Amino acid sequence: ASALLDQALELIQKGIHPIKIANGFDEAAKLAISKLEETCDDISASNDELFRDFLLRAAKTSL
Amino acid sequence: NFGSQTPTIVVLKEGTDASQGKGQIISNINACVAVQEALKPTLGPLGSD
Repeated sequence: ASALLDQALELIQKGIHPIKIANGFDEAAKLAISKLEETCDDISASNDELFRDFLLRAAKTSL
Repeated sequence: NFGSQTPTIVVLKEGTDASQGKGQIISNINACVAVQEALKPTLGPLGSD
């Protein structure tokens, strides 16, 4: 969030209206989510034996 | 006659403001314009908060 505000401060000094800055971030937010959604794959095809492995993978990251 | 002071009677209780003169009704106009100053930039979809 602060990174968006740091790049917005440079655009305000250039004379850009703040609403035009907010309108650009909303359109760019959906383009990033739709791009990452196509890259990921579905792991639900695996059985319960492999499904436990994916739970151990994301656990060690948050720990 | 009850004292050498003999105070002068004031029509209104102490603390009351004044009026008439020149610019009394103008004071009410500048009060609404100053409040309007804050609501002007909030008008329009590109307005601020």
